Amino acid sequence: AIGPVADLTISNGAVSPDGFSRQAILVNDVFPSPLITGNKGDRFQLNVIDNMTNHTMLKSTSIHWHGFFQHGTNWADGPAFVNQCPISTGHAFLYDFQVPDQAGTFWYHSHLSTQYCDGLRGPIVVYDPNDPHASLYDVDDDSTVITLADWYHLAAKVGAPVPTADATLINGLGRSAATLAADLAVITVTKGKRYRFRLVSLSCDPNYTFSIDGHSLTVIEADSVNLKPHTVDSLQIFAAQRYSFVLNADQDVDNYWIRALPNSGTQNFAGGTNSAILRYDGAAPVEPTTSQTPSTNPLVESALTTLKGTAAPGSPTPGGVDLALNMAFGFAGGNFTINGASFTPPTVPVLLQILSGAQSAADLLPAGSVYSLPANADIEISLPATAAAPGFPHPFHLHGHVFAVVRSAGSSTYNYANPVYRDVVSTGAPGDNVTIRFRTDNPGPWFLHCHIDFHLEAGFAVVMAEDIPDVAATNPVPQAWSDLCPTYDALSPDDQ
Ligand SMILES: *[C@@H]1O[C@H](CO)[C@@H](O[C@@H]2O[C@H](CO)[C@@H](O)[C@H](O)[C@H]2NC(C)=O)[C@H](O)[C@H]1NC(C)=O
Ligand SMILES: *[C@@H]1O[C@H](CO)[C@@H](O[C@@H]2O[C@H](CO)[C@@H](O)[C@H](O)[C@H]2NC(C)=O)[C@H](O)[C@H]1NC(C)=O
Ligand SMILES: [Cu+2]
Ligand SMILES: [Cu+2]
Ligand SMILES: [Cu+2]
Ligand SMILES: [Cu+2]
Repeated sequence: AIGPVADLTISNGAVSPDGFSRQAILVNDVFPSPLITGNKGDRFQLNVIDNMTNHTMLKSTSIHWHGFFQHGTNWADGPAFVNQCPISTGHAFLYDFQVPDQAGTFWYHSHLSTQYCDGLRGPIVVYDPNDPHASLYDVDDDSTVITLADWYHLAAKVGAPVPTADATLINGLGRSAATLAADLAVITVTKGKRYRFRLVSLSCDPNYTFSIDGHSLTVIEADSVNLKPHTVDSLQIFAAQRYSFVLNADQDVDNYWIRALPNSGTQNFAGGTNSAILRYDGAAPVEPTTSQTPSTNPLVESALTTLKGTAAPGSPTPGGVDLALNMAFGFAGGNFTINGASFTPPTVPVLLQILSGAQSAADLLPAGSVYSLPANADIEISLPATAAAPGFPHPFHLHGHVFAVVRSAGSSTYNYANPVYRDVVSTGAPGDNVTIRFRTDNPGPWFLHCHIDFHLEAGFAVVMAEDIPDVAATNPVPQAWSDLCPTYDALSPDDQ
């Protein structure tokens, strides 16, 4: 409902999405943050005007447009101290980029520290006027976007380092243990119509097992990649993932519970927690009293495939690529490690280090955390789960790319012929060996990290410095970008 050219003014104020009042982050004076839309191929010009005054939730900011490749615009990707210095308070900064060849469901969020958990995070839809699945539904609009989010009554830097959520929010509304009469979100449908619901996880931490009483869900898109339609009666969505599903509203006129069970915190639906309302036109304005039936056809990621049936890059055998890397997870001194290194943000953003003459992974900071990738090549990365990295299952995200999930969590098999492609994948439980492949078609430094935001904060990330020799020529930067670091570095600490 705004975009693709729009101002996004960021400020602080009180919100009460679960009927408990707390300070948080507002975007264009609202919470939850507003939906942005455009069409396939559009240029997006989003002018981020930072007016925040609260240092505990951070006065500075930086925005990632999650799922967008940013080819030629690596300076606009978002991550603080990888692709830019943060925008300073009392300043604005224009993200100006295009989205060739992409359409689906995305989202934006702060990518500075754990700031998005304090409320800067909203959905984005990029519509396809020739969507291959358009004929499966009648309604696809602002009222078919469903967000899931975790909410905490203490701020990200006020509560525990890995806190437990006080409420799940669905479209920005939900109940906690103490606010059992708080307003629930309502999603309205008309009997006889078919809906493209675009489900996006804005979570900082928990994954949700999502279902709607009485209704099956036909999944047709995962993380902005078109799928062959695949009907399920429930699905598990990890932080930062998206699915589109068609719901055919062909049940009796009634209210039905929409359920989103987290894997930690309150794990039941007593008093309508973890829930929202699917309301048919004509039904009474009351809560559902429908019953959950056991899921006997849950989404299984290894059973999903792309609409085109695209092979994984490379040849069908392990190590069948130009470069194979394994990421060994661990945890010590309160920090996560990958291959023995913990990510600390460097003071010079990784992109600026490359523009300033850094040539190799060994040159780039932080030391031990940066991997050089060859240009125009195929890559395979395995991310084996281990109890040495507490808080599994960890959902890893690769910026600047979609990847083929050749091996999924909970599966023993490898699929090179027709695997799902996506951009956030659960790395599963000890014994799994989640393995992805992608092509280096996009020069620039790109983050690869756990999307549980509290774990990224604790160092659980690396940077893929893809095609270093071509980064500068491929990504010419605007002078407003070049002015971010001197403005930020001049702040005193209390103004950060
Ligand atoms: C800045 O934001 C923080 C975090 O939201 C606010 O922190 C609150 O601090 C009070 C007073 O100490 C506590 O009782 C609350 O529990 C805190 N809230 C949260 C959500 O953790 C702080 O009040 C904000 N500053 C201003 C001026 O509003
Ligand atoms: C996860 O899979 C990776 C990739 O197959 C395994 O690492 C390979 O292990 C074999 C057997 O030691 C070596 O020959 C290769 O050199 C390794 N490849 C890389 C790129 O390092 C890894 O051992 C698997 N981990 C688990 C727990 O199954
Ligand atoms: Cu993200
Ligand atoms: Cu991302
Ligand atoms: Cu994690
Ligand atoms: Cu990221």
